[PDB]
Amino acid sequence: VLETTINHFFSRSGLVGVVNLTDGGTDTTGYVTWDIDIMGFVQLRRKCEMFTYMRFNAEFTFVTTTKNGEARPYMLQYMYVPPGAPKPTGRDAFQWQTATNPSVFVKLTDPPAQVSVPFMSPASAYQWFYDGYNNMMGTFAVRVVSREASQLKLQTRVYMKLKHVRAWVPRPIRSQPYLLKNFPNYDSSKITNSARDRSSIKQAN
Amino acid sequence: AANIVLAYGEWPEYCPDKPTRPDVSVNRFYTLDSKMWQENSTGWYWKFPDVLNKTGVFGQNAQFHYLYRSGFCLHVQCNASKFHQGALLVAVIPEFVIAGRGGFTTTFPGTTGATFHDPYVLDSGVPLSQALIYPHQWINLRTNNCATVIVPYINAVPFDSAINHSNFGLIVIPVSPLKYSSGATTAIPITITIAPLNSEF
Amino acid sequence: AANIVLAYGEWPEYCPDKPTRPDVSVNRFYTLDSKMWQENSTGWYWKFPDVLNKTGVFGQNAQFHYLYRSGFCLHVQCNASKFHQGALLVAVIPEFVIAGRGGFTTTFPGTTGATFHDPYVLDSGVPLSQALIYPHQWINLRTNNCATVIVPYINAVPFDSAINHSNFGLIVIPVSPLKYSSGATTAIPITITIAPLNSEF
Amino acid sequence: AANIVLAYGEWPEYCPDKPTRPDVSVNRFYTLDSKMWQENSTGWYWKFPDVLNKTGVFGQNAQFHYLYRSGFCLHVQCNASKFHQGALLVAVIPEFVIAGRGGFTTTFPGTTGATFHDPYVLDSGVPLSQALIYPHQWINLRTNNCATVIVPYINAVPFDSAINHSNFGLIVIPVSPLKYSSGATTAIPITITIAPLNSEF
Amino acid sequence: VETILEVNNTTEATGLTRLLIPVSSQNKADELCAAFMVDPGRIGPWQSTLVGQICRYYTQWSGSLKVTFMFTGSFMATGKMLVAYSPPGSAQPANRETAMLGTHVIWDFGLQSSVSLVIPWISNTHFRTAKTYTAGVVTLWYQTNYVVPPETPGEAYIIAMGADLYKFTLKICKDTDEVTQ
Repeated sequence: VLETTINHFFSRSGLVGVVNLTDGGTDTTGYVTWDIDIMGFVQLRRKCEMFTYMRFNAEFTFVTTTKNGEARPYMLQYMYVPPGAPKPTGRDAFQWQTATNPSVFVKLTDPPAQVSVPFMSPASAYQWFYDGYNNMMGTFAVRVVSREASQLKLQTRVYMKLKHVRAWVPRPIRSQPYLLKNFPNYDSSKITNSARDRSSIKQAN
Repeated sequence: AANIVLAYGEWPEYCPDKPTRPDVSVNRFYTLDSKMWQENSTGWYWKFPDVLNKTGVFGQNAQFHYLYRSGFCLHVQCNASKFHQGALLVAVIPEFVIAGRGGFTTTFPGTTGATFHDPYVLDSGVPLSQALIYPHQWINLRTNNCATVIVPYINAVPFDSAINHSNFGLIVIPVSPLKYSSGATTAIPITITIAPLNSEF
Repeated sequence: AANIVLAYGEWPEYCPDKPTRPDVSVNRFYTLDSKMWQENSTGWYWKFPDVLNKTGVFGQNAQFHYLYRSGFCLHVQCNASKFHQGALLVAVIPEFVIAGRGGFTTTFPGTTGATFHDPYVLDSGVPLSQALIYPHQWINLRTNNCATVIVPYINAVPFDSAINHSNFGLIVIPVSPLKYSSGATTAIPITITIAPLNSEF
Repeated sequence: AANIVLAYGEWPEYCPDKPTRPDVSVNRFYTLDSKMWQENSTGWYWKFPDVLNKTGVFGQNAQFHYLYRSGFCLHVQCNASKFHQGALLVAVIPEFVIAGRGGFTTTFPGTTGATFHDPYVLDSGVPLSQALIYPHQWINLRTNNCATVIVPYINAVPFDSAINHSNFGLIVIPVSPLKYSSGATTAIPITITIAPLNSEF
Repeated sequence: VETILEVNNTTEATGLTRLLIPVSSQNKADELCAAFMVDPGRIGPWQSTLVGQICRYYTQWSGSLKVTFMFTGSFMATGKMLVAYSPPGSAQPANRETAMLGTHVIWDFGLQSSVSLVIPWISNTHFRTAKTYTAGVVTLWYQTNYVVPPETPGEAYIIAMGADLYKFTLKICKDTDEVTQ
């Protein structure tokens, strides 16, 4: 009976996105920003759309490797830009020194960093259906900490885990392919069907 | 005959603690134009509070008053002879959102309402077979000609702007097409009635 | 400083026995445009209910509702320096009727009001010396700058049409012309305030 | 289903004080020939006591016995399918007098009764719209197929001659003409039943 | 005592037809069926009643009225009508919407066969008073289209009736304008 609880249903941290960082000195930006979006991959997206309103805390983990993947003692900076705050415009730009944006410093050889983000909304809950005229959680930014640009190539894999999930007003599960993010469009011309087809209605097997 | 569906099981109530709670002509029975339903039809939907944005004294109170709160009492009737056969699914969808098939009229149809293009998907891209997880009632001409649904105020914030945000919508979709032998009236009307409950401004 | 004139000595009351008795924004303080009074002036008058026929929510309730009943609270202020001298007679005339000097504007001046031609006769053909048999108050710049008059509902029928019948009127006539030494402000404003009392529709 | 109209609100009673008060077969149910009513009809009327002058044992007691007194119980039925539509006005007129359109058959039609020429004027020269000031009942095929009226004895003298004076009359006038789709029975019967009450001779 | 209003008064209708409010299934929803003044003492379709006739004997009256309607259709026909009363001072409503915006009754003859509406108040004053006039309008609106099963006529009639409530009063005896001699 336990595995059917909403809370157990959204648990089990998984990959919410991947960004590739490269330090090329001038030619490459040398940093990366990743906006927080639950809906990037459609697995969880289909599950969040099952409910109108939700509330929860987020827990993130950053797995990072270098190309072929061998690790070396370089320092990294994961800064969190809360909603309604400017994002770093450059590798060395002054936003990295802004104290209101929390940062975590970790050597690349270390076990991955974990961070907990609380419920950020002004409303009482997140809503992925708003009929009228969203839900910005924040953004993460990564760079390498050095005076001189260290030529390096990175990819970070963001694993997110929800905590203390509460839902309201369930919805039906989408039967049509997703055309694009942030809108529930569907192809009108071709319409997939809920169940497959059989020979005759009078025959079961 | 009293058979009533409380949405989610909660009576509309005034907000837990100054807003105005007018009832003289404010809370009373508003009846729309009737929809004439035919063999080839698709089915209809309405947006609230929108449908009342220009009506009576409520549309006036819907004007100004950038904060809005209320419930509703929805009654739906169908006048059909014993020789007509068919069924209607009457549902109430919070935050009902029409999508693109690839406009403000689709989002805000007004008093008349609008008709579906692809009802099977609800024009939300969602299977109609599952629409029954919503507060709903069947209108089946074989038994009942009328359905009544009570909707409390449902939102993630205690107050909102009635103009720019429609809280939910109402949907009548014929599941089984209207059928009649020749000579009977060829179009059956559907009447809609809205009674606000515990309105605040 | 409270000095108040009850007209004829009866507080406005609700009619002895359904009409509506609204107060939210209905009964509140309405303030008109101020009249700028000068040495050469004549003096002014207003017609009630008329002056409020287009105002606020009362003008709306004044619209429709072919039966009307109410009293009023009239406050009149004058802002003048100690170096201005003059006096105003403030009176209230039931069934005040302007006559011809041989128009609807004369009968229904509206919000702004109108000015007298021959104040000595009130433009009713009646001596102003005797105007004091009416509920009235002096505004004399030497002492008081403000006057307040309470008018009950006065009519020969319990209800009437606010649109086609003005019950009474208000009159400010300077008796002693405004005088000031040069350099002072040359025009003194007069403010009018109307508070309905026990309105019914 | 019992819905009964007491004429003027008084039960028939025996005369306040020897006359005979027979009941064995005297007071019982007399049923007339049925009238077949059609789309083009006018409507019918009867005269009492006349209609019974030759009937049963009452017509015999109606014979001789130059003094007569009694009330009545009138029941009127109509057998019609749910697919027929129309309405009948059933009234009772004291001292009902047919006039000339410029005969004894008109004054004394007998058992069969007679039909109107100009029902709109009742053929009395009197508007039918006002016929409702009489003890009356509607027969509307949509609801009730039968009407029942109780008539006390109404006269300016305690006794009279049943032969030469008819006290009153009964009137069935279709107000809304009979309508039916083709294939239904084209003529609807009307049955009449008279039960004397408190007869004296 | 309520009596029949003759609402069909026209050069066209002749016999009892003038007492009938025609209704068919040819009509469309939201369009007017019939409308008439409330003027028990004026000329119009009050002139067939007792009230209409008795008022002719008096100069001044006032009170409340009662207007009852009776539907004769087939038993299996059904539909909704809108019975609305516009008070004095206003013209008859332009459409159903503005009719629904005032005193009215939604009436489904499929269930209830007859409906009674009550005019709240009337008087005859300002006509004589200003001498030293509009009053009320009742309308009939199709809410739905008249619905009919197979093989039944599909045309019916409404029968208007009117009466005075106990509040109603009269004064100032006079004589009728009807009689010639």
